[PDB]
Amino acid sequence: RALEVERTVSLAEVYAGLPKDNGPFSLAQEIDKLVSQGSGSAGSGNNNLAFGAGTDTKTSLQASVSFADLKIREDYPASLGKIRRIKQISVTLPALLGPYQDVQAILSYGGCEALAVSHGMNDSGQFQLDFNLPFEGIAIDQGTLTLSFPNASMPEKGKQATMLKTLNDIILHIRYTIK
Amino acid sequence: VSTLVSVRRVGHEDNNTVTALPPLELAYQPFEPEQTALWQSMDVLANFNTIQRWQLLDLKGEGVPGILYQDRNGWWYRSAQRQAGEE
Repeated sequence: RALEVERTVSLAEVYAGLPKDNGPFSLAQEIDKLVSQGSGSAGSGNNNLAFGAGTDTKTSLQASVSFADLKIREDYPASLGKIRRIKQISVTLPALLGPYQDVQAILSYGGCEALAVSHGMNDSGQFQLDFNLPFEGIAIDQGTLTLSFPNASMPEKGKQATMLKTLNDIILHIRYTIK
Repeated sequence: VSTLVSVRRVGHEDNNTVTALPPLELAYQPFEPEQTALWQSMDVLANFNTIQRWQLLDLKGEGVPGILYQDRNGWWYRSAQRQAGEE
């Protein structure tokens, strides 16, 4: 009684394809800029790459993306269904980790609102992903979805400061329905 | 392998002597891997792994193996090239 659709979002492709005056940038060349120095920003709005503002997240590199700027609602005609809700989001960090290495990353949204990345290879949060209540209420055209890498500052000498410099992309595997 | 290392033309006189030319002698590149075996660190191949989806093979033809990582959506390649530095 639904139309189950998968969508892939490459965040380096999204950040490079921002309009001018919205600050397009390379994700691979602006992560090791922000990791090397203390703080900074990359782009503006919700498609920005910066550090966390609050306490205990000052050393956390947050790569945020907007949902309406992805324009997922244009992938299919509106005649199929005007309701388009997220079913499941998984993260892939391509070629980053070995077989015995780990990444710490939190994929949140502004319970079932956050997600911890561990291996980054079609990685959901869960130890077993069963479709047998993840993400009821989340529309594809509103909100922002950020990914926080803790300890990602090299002047504070955190782990994953050297590891995030060898980062190629950030891939999000959004699954959604068209009911 | 047997390698032909010396060719010589010899004539024999009837008074039991030898008329000989100086020999054409040939030398071959040796395989002495017990002495010349050198170990070198390989930091070029960072995060290469046969447990994950990496491969030493050559796409693009080109005769020298590259490094291919393949996800289910995109493929990442490292073509072999020339160091401009020293040798």
